[PDB]
Amino acid sequence: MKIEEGKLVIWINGDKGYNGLAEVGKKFEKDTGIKVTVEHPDKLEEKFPQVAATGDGPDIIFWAHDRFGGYAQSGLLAEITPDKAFQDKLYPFTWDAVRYNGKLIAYPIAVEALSLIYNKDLLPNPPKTWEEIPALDKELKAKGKSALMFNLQEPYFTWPLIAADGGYAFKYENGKYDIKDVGVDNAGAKAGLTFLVDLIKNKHMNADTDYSIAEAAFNKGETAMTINGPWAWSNIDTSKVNYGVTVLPTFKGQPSKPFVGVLSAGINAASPNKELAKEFLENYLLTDEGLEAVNKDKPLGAVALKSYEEELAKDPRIAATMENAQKGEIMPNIPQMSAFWYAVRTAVINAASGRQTVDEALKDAQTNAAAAAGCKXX
Amino acid sequence: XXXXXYY
Amino acid sequence: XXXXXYY
Ligand SMILES: *[C@@H]1O[C@H](CO[C@@H]2O[C@@H](C)[C@H](O)[C@@H](O)[C@H]2O)[C@@H](O)[C@H](O)[C@H]1O[C@H]1O[C@H](CO)[C@@H](O)[C@H](O)[C@@H]1O[C@H]1O[C@H](CO)[C@@H](O)[C@@H]1O
Ligand SMILES: *[C@@H]1O[C@H](CO[C@@H]2O[C@@H](C)[C@H](O)[C@@H](O)[C@H]2O)[C@@H](O)[C@H](O)[C@H]1O[C@H]1O[C@H](CO)[C@@H](O)[C@H](O)[C@@H]1O[C@H]1O[C@H](CO)[C@@H](O)[C@@H]1O
Ligand SMILES: OC[C@H]1O[C@H](O[C@H]2[C@H](O)[C@@H](O)[C@@H](O)O[C@@H]2CO)[C@H](O)[C@@H](O)[C@@H]1O
Ligand SMILES: *[C@H]1O[C@H](CO)[C@@H](O)[C@H](O)[C@@H]1O
Ligand SMILES: *[C@H]1O[C@H](CO)[C@@H](O)[C@H](O)[C@@H]1O
Ligand SMILES: *[C@H]1C[C@@H](N)[C@@H](O)[C@H](C)O1
Ligand SMILES: *[C@H]1C[C@@H](N)[C@@H](O)[C@H](C)O1
Repeated sequence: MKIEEGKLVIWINGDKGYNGLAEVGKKFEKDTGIKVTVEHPDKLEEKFPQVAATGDGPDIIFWAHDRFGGYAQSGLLAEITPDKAFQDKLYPFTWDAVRYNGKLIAYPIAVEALSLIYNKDLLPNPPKTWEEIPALDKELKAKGKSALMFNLQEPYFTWPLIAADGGYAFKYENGKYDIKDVGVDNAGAKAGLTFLVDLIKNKHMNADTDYSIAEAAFNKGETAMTINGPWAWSNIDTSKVNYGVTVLPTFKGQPSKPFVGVLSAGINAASPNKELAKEFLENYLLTDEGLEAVNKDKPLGAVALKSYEEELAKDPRIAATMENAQKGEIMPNIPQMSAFWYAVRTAVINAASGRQTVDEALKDAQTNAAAAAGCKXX
Repeated sequence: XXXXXYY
Repeated sequence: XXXXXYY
């Protein structure tokens, strides 16, 4: 158990720029004598709640904002209090992503949106529609390739297709999310999941495909397309594949509607280094220099810090990131998000494996997502 | 729901 | 002990 007075332990996902973050932490230590240790545990977002209070948790946790409302409901995150002048440094909607029950509960870092990534050599003109993917596969198969591979095991990657024709998580009503009104079993959701299952049934994709499989396949030039976020561009760069980043395909004429994450830094409410954490995040990390260090390790996306984002906006890959983000939605941060993701994960796996029909799978998801639950689990 | 806890 | 589950 590693938290100590006068030091900082930080958790961040292993696909993100943790080496670049450690370098900002090295500068923080030179200036203040406060040692910064960056770790990237597996499933850090699941690990956090049970080890935050007394266990081997971090002083700071980096994850997409959707998990944070749940943490805050259990009293696990320190309220943050940036002054108006600091808040004016970041885009206003990023602060909203980390506001829960009237309070700011994390520092926004970057907007992460999924994009269509394609191999320009295999596919100089990527498809505008999901509907044309089966034919494109048949063509590419004839040449020993495949059209599209992406991570099917995480609902984050499949949601954009499910949402395209009308699927939604929770209904927004009377200025709040109605946790009893779940939209994963409506006509549009069924159409989206049906198209996905069919891709698998007709052998255009493999139901067991996961993150590492899709990444290697794309970076080794075996598949023409993948779906992934900005963090993934660094490894493609190393692979020397000639790639483009572009708008996701439409479904039934409607844009894919990814749920968009705001990478955020939360401060452990039981940390004895909360003031230290605030200083690191405000004065070191959220600066042109700090973000550049993390970004050059693994790209962050459209950063929350205006001054730096204005420099990044020149990048066509960022422009594509922003375009997909605008066609999707910043995730709700309500505690019920984890139940929602769990319901969709289960439905997608069950439908893709043939263990349930789409209709059966989604009906169950709607029921489960809506089940009442208190702040400690369920 | 359907999972456990406690957080 | 003292934790939960279910795995
Ligand atoms: C599961 O735990 C909850 C308690 O959860 C806590 O309090 C609720 C009010 C709050 O919403 C939540 O966030 C937490 O703070 C109990 O209320 C449930 O009854 C309990 O359900 C399981 O155990 C009961 C019996 O005690 C069973 O009747 C249920 O069907 C659940 O069964 C689970 O354990 C069984 C193993 O024997 C499995 O069938 C199942 O995994
Ligand atoms: C599991 O715990 C829940 C919730 O417990 C209550 O609410 C939580 C928040 C609080 O921390 C706790 O002290 C309680 O106030 C209970 O409602 C479930 O009944 C309980 O299930 C276990 O125990 C019942 C019998 O009472 C069994 O039928 C279940 O199968 C569970 O038993 C297993 O789970 C435990 C942990 O692994 C083991 O003791 C046992 O193997
Ligand atoms: O798949 C469900 C999962 O999606 C999101 O997690 C993303 C995360 O936002 C990204 O930063 C990156 O790490 O990929 C993850 C999915 O593999 C939600 O943030 C998360 O809570 C949810 O479980
Ligand atoms: C409660 O919230 C935690 C953190 O998001 C989840 O990991 C857990 O499964 C449950 O949904
Ligand atoms: C049971 O095993 C799982 C997987 O290692 C843990 O995450 C859990 O905390 C418990 O030790
Ligand atoms: C369930 C038992 C143990 N995990 C506790 O820490 C939580 C609060 O309730
Ligand atoms: C507890 C409920 C859910 N987590 C199940 O997957 C396990 C086996 O039991």
